[PDB]
Amino acid sequence: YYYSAVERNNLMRLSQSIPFVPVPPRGEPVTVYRLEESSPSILNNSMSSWSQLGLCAKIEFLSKEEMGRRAVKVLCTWSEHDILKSGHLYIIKSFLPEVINTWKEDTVLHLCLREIQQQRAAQKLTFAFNQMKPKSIPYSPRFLEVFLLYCHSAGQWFAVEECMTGEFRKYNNNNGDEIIPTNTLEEIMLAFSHWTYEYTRGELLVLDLQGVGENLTDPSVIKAENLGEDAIKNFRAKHHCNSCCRKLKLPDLKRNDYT
Amino acid sequence: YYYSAVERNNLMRLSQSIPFVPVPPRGEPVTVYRLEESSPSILNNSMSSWSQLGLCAKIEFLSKEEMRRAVKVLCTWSEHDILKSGHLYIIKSFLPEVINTWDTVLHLCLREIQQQRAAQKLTFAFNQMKPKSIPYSPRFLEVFLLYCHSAGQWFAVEECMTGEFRKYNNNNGDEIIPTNTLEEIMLAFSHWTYEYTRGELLVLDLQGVGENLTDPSVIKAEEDAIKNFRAKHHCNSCCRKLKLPDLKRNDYT
Ligand SMILES: [Zn+2]
Ligand SMILES: [Zn+2]
Repeated sequence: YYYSAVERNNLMRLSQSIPFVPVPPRGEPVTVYRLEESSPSILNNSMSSWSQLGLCAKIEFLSKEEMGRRAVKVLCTWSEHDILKSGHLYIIKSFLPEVINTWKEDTVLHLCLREIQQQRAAQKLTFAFNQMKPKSIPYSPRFLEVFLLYCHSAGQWFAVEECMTGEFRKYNNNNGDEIIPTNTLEEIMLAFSHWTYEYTRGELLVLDLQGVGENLTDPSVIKAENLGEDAIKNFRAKHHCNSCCRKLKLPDLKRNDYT
Repeated sequence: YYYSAVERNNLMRLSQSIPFVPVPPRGEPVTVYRLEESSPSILNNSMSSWSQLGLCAKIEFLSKEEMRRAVKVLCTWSEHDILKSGHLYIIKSFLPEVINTWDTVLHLCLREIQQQRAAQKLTFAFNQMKPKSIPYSPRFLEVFLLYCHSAGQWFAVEECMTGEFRKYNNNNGDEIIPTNTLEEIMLAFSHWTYEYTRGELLVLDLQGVGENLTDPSVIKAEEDAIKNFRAKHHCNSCCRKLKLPDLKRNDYT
C-alpha cells in the first residue's frame, strides 16, 4: 500500500511555491461608536450612555454624490461584531463647516452626538407611543438607530444610519406646517407629533416627520423652554386633528392652557 | 395619561451634553488568507490553492515571548468567522538569522503553511489506513497567513494548544524512547510516511500536545537527514502493528 498518483501529486505540489495573488483593499478603514441604553428591552425607561470603546469597521465609498449638512451613501463591507450590517447600505451624514463656525468649539463631534441623541429621544417617544397605543391603530412609526462614526483617512466624525430605499415623503416640518393626510399611514404619523406634545405635557414636540412609510428619519425634537416657542405655536395653530387624534383621545391643540 | 419622571429625566438628559470619551480601539485588525482545499473532507485527494480574499479579523495581544519567534493572541471577532472568535491563537514570525538567508519573509511563510498541510494530508491518509489496533490518531492543526497592518508584516496563525507539550523526534533521527502507546505511534508514523511515500518523503519534528501535533519538518529525498532516521529510528511494537519494514535495509532487494 502506497500513495496514489493523486496523492503523490498533491503533496509534491505543496513542496513548491504555489501562486499567491491577494485581491487589493476593497474599501476605507473606519471606527464607530454607539449610544448604549441601560435596558433596551424598555427603551423609554432607560438611560442613554455613550460607548467608550470603538469598533473597527470598513466601508466602501460608493458614490461621489453629497446630497443636502449633506450625506453620502457608502457600503459596509465588514463590521466589528456586526454593529453595522456587513452587506447593506448606509448613509453618512455631516454638517457644514459654517453651521459649525456658528459655535461651542470642536463643534463637529458634538453636533453629531447631539443629533444621534435627538434621534434617540424621538425613538424613546416612538417606543412609548407604540407601547401604549390602542390596537385599533395598525401602523407603528419607527426610527432607525444612528451611530457615531469616525473616518481616519478623511479624519472626521459622521453620524451613520441604515439607509432606506422606497417612497420617501415629508409628513410635516419644524415650521408647524403639516400635510393633509390621505391614507391612514399618513394620519397616524401626523397624530404622533400631536401625541408627543400631550404625553410630554407640552415639554416636547417631535416635528420634521419624514421617511418611507413607517420608517422615519431626521426628525426634530422641540422643547418649549426660532423653534422652541415659535414652531411649537405655529404647529398648534396649523395642526388639524384627525381620525387618530380622536382614537388617541387627544384634546384640541389650538386652545387655552388654563381651563 | 402622561409620562413618568424616569423618562422625563432620561428624555431630558438625552437633550443634555452627555459625556463622550473615545477609548482607542483595543487590539488590532488584521487580514488573513488561508490555504483552501478542493475537498476539505478528504485532505489526501484534494488540491490545495491559496485564497485571494483576505477576510478581516480582530485580535488582542496577550503575551510577547519568543518561544521561529511566537506570540499568544485572542481572536475577538473574524469576518465570516474565519477564526474561531473568543479563541486563543498563536502568531509565529521568523527568526532574524533564519530570514536573512534568501518580500522573502512573505514567501518564507506561504512555504511553512504549505509544508504543514502536506503533513496534515499525510495524517489524513495514515488515520485512514490505520488498523483498529492503533487507536491514537495524529492530527495537525490548520495554519493561516495573516498580515499585521501596524507591525506591517506577515505571520502564521495556529490555534493555541492546551496541555503538556512535548517533542517525539526531530529532523535528525533523534527520537524519544516510547514510554507509552501514544509515543510509539508517534514515532512509528514518521517511519510510516517514509514507507507510504515510497522513500520520497519523511515527516519529522513530531511535536505538540497529545495526538495533536504541530510545526512539523517534511524532508524530501534526492536525503541526508533521511540518512540519520534510517540509522537511528528503532521500530517499536507499533511499527510492527503497521507492518513497517526495517528502515535499515537494501533499496534494491
Ligand atoms: Zn391632533
Ligand atoms: Zn519503525
